[PDB]
Amino acid sequence: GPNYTIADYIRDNHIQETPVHHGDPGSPTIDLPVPDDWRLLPESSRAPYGGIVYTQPADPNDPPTIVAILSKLTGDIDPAKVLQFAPGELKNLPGFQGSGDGSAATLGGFSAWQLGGSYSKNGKLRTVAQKTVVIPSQGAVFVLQLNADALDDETMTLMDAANVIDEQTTITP
Repeated sequence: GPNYTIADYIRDNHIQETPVHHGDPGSPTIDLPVPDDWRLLPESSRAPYGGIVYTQPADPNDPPTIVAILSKLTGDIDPAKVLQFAPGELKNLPGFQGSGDGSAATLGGFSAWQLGGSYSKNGKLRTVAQKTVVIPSQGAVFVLQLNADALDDETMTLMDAANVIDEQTTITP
């Protein structure tokens, strides 16, 4: 894609990135709320740091989901640059249609960025949203991404939960 992404920033600055899993020593404790009619997702390929899934999907093989990804960055890291380039990933999605590059946000005292829009996948319109939180810690910068994704016709269901996830998720270093 044409837009500069967090992945590009990590590459172009020789920053080491490693995945983080629940219980890793020295990692922050991050708990997502589980709204009514949603259920916890365990850690998996599709949900690296777990997430939540909607239990009454229109398509049981394609339910609304909000997944967490937690990475650990070490090296010469500017946390503000992670947030500056957070919009690139979504803006590079096939057929992405947005309402700007998002806006600044916070979570647990840590700076963040959130944006959303629609995109096309396999001839189906989807709603997507992403909140990125930078979590500077002992000798590293952790990056949390909360990725919401659902079919267009389930936008309201998705974003009602995403608003709760984006606001009530707790971060304890």
